[PDB]
Amino acid sequence: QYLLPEAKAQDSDKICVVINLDETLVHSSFKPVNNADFIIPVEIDGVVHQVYVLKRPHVDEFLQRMGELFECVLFTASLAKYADPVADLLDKWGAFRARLFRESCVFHRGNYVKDLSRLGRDLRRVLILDNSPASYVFHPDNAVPVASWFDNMSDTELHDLLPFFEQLSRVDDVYSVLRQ
Amino acid sequence: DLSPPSP
Ligand SMILES: [Mg+2]
Repeated sequence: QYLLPEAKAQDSDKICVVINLDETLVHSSFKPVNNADFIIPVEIDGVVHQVYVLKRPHVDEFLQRMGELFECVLFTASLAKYADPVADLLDKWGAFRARLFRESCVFHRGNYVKDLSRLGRDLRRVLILDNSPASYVFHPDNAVPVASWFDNMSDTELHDLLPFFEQLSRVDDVYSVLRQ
Repeated sequence: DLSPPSP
């Protein structure tokens, strides 16, 4: 059994992109944040705590365009009790065709690894967007690096990455660009 | 610690 079902007919010819959440699209902490974008109550050991969520700049332009260009998949090492509410609020266009959480990761030498071989997709047509190069140790030639984001509101990386994803969305084999 | 490298 693979992590993903068969791609829907409107996704089948597109490239798959697995997209990280924390420090890629949003940043959260339990330390109170003024003027947060979302606050999500998250139960931990039977006590609800408020998780304060900041949206990385340009993330709506990014998700909205990505969902057109790709079969986008949320793939995070966090628990669904936190990720699903965040994703529900972020994904205003249905970009994420599937959601994969910590239980879908592989623990490898102290690190949760997104083993792309388990998605059920030709790896010539799979990309991973993740701020943590450890997340894609088994598939470095599938990766589009992105710097970890916390609160810098001057950041523009999601904006700056789009014309490159525009190119990638049209190739037959991502390795022809990323070299493998 | 929301998405942690390690538990
Ligand atoms: Mg991350």
